[PDB]
Amino acid sequence: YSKIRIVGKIDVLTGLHIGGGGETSMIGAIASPVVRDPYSRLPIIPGSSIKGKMRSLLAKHIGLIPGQKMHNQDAPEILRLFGSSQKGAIQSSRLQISDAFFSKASQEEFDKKDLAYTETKFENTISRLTAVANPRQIERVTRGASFDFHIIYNVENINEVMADFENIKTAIHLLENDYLGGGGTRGNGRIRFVIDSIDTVVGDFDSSNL
Amino acid sequence: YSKIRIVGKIDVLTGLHIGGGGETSMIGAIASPVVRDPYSRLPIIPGSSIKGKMRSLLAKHIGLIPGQKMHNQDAPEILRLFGSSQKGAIQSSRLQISDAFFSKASQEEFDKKDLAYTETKFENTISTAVANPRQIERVTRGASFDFHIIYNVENINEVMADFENIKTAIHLLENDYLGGGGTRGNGRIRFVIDSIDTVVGDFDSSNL
Amino acid sequence: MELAKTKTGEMIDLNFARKVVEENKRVIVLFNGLTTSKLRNLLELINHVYTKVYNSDDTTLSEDVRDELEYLKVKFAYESGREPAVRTFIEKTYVDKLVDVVLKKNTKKIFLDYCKYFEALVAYAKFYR
Amino acid sequence: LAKTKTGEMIDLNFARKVVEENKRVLFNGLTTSKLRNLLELINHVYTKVYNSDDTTLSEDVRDELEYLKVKFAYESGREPAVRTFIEKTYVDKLVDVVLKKNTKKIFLDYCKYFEALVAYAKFY
Amino acid sequence: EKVYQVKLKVYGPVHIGSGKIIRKQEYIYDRRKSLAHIVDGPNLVKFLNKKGKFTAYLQYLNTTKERADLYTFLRQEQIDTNDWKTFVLYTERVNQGKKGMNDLHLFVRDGRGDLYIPGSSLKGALRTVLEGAFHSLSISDSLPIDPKNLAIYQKIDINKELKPMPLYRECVNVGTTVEFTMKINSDDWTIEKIEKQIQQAYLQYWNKWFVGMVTTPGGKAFIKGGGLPSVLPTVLFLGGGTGFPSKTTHYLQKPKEQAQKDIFAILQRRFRNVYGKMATVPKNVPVNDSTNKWYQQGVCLLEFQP
RNA sequence: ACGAGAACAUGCGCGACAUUCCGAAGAACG
RNA sequence: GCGUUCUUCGGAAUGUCGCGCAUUGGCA
Repeated sequence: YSKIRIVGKIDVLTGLHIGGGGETSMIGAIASPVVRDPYSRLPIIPGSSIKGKMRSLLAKHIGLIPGQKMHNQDAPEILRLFGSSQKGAIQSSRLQISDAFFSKASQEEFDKKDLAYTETKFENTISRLTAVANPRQIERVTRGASFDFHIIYNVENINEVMADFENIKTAIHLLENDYLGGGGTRGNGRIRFVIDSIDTVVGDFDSSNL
Repeated sequence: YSKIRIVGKIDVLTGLHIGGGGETSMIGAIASPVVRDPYSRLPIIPGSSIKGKMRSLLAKHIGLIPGQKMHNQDAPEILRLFGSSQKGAIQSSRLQISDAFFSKASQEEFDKKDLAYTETKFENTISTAVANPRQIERVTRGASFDFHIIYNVENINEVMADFENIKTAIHLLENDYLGGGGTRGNGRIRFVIDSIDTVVGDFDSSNL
Repeated sequence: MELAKTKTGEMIDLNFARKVVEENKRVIVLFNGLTTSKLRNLLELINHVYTKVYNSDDTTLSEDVRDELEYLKVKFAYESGREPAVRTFIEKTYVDKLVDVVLKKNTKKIFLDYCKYFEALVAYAKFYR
Repeated sequence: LAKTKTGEMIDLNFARKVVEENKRVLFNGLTTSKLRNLLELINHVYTKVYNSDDTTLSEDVRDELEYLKVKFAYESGREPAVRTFIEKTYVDKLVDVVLKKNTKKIFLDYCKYFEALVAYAKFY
Repeated sequence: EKVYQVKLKVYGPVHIGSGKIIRKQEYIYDRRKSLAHIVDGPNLVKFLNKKGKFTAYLQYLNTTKERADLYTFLRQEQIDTNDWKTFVLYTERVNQGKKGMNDLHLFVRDGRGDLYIPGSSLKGALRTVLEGAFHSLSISDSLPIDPKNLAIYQKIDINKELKPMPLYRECVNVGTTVEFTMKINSDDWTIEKIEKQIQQAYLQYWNKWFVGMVTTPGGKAFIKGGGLPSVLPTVLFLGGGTGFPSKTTHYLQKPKEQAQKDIFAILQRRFRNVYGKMATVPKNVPVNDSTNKWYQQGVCLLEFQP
């Protein structure tokens, strides 16, 4: 059994809004807060968010089967990578994304220059008939922030590791070109995967090529 | 699935003002500050503003349905371009207009010329003939912001129509204003496209 | 809640906020003509420091937060001078006194409670209108 | 910010104290327009410092503050009430203190003190 | 929406201030040259610090508190004019009705530093003309104006007599053309409709109030000098100092006597020091160049072309 | 020579979709 | 030259989902 660890950081570009738990917000405060790590009250990118976004992008790039409804109806490569739950064909997810926590380097860079990690962005919604605007305060992570992301790939078939990591690179490229969060079509969620340190944490497998 | 990137610059003509909602301001100054990128403390045109203004202008040009109440009731092409949230008829937004950050070339040009990126226009409101002083922070004329628009090829055959709609929306936005205070002049802007390239997929962007 | 006591002696809390809003409710002009936008401006002045403290976890109020609270007192005085209705609102609700009280206490909890009191004031002003 | 006579510290509460001490009219006849002009003189350099990211006051900002001192002296000459306001509020010495500190924080503290002066003059 | 280019021909000096009042202590006015050089304060202060005249500057300020003309101080210190040009931002031709200047208002300039007429002001003038919609109308900001067309003019108050006010203002010179772009929806506004409303508003302003000022001896001298052009159609009052009869709907929506009574009442409740003391309705309620011709503050002509 | 012995509440999952910080306001009044 | 307005009135989030499938269960 081999486990390959991909440790790096996701650098925000336009500022991503992964919406939080929708807790009771103060009147006039952020109507839609970001998901934050409760222990440190720092914004994070959940591993579920990255995993779902990159899986959907990879499925679209490969091509959804006509009339696809369930996630288990994806292409066999996507099912092999991100896992399946179809009864009698449960494939283990080789990719185990982890929540991308606010990096200490970017945290210190924000402590300097007296910058808040999350910025409240004001938006409105012009009505189609009355032309009235409805104010909205959305919390968004600052553009200069960075989140240390941690992925683990499980080597289930040594022959398919190359193909799976090629699919991973394609999905990462798609996610860099696409957004990661809410409101990306309005410009919230652009990112890039700058640092990538692929090392075999467990096993005799060689990840230098990967 | 092809992601086509439209990278260019957007340059203000009369002074852009996208407000930030007010902030801690000394008496008689910074009445309505412009929205700024928190990291660089630099003026920014939000992608939300550009996308919303283009969608509204395209809706007006195509023609709103009588008694329209929600943005999910626009023309089918507009809904396929800018997205839809209708129950059972969700349409993915092919246009992913992003925040138009202040271009480094224009920023260095302003630094060279010793000019502030934003002008605090001092205006009032005559009533009794009693004025109401106010300092609106609007982007200085001649400031270029780099705009980046992602178009997703959901349907190959519809790409030409969608890009014609995008061109019409850009034409309207250049003809109309952006941000707030357009009727008073501030907010007129111009697009200068650099290159349309299909970063992802096999689609060809040379024709586009 | 458990912020301070008025000059008459009535305890200050969310219930006191509702009570003072009801008392100043006149038919519906509230606090002698206080428009909603003035109250929302005061609420945003509150909300700046509210966000600054809500992100932070320190029990004691940071020095920048205390400076912003004193500047908040200054803005309250300026709004009182500029608009009589805001002056009446602040006097009846004893907001400025609560700001100096939270400055004296220097606790995150007491500041959050004061912000909740101001939020209750705004909410009941919107409700009783 | 700075230390006044008898250990008093320049502060917004000190601004209120000065406004209530000089209240009778304010500052032996000071009007709102003269204080407004002084605040306008503050506003330009305040905005210049606010836009600049550097903590240390820029050279042009320091020269602007020196010209602010000159203009304060001229206003004090023009109107005795403005001179009384300046000597009671110690604003002219505060500008020199800010220049000595050469820090954005001290400049914004002085600007907030002047803003408190204006606000309390309007309130009283 | 229908788009028209708008041409504003300046027949009287137009001042759009920037919210800053500058004094003679801040600029240098040469009466013999008749030119005012606008000096930026920080560079002048550093120049005097380097030359060692800063203490002399403070002493000069102390000696004559009310009058601290920087030109007189520079002449006293015999500082060379080429050294003056170091801290001079620009120069402006001056026309005084008087000696020297007292208090100069500066025209509004964009962040780039070019003089322009904000579209907000022009749209406000149009709205006041049309007051009695305002969203379809979209007056664009003017193209930048050449600094040569900007010159300092003197404010003169006409109350039965010509009285120069100690207040000068930078204004666009007469005969200068300013360009805007105006877009309107068909249903809300019509170009013919708005032009006719402008003409009728100017006619009402002429009949209700202008005749009363012409009847004044100071108004008679103003007419004799050439203050009223023969052409003065579509006339807009934009610049600071046009007067209460302009920029208000009292003289447009009310009869002459009724409008005068309302204006007198509002002036009394606003300015008790002047009109509050007077207990009777006045007969009428409520610019000079180097040449002989007189000017009316803020008067202009508007033309629209599709 | 324990109603016991083994037995992962686990597998799949984009807090996302739609949204102009806008509408109106002459640095101008005496 | 002096004095007066230094920002104003509204919107302060809305609508859609708010767990579904597989096993445990039910019926055969």
